[PDB]
Amino acid sequence: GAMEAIYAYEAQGDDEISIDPGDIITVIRGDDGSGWTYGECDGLKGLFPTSYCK
Repeated sequence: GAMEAIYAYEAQGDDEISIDPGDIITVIRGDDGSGWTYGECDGLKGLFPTSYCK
């Protein structure tokens, strides 16, 4: 499955990825209640905030 970024996020840690509006992000591990999804966009992989996407 995938998510589309609707807000920008700037990573704050080596395990996070920056996303920009319009990014299509493939979900690897969905949100487990933490507010973070683990996924990949054009091979960039890491955690990003679920609520910044749809």
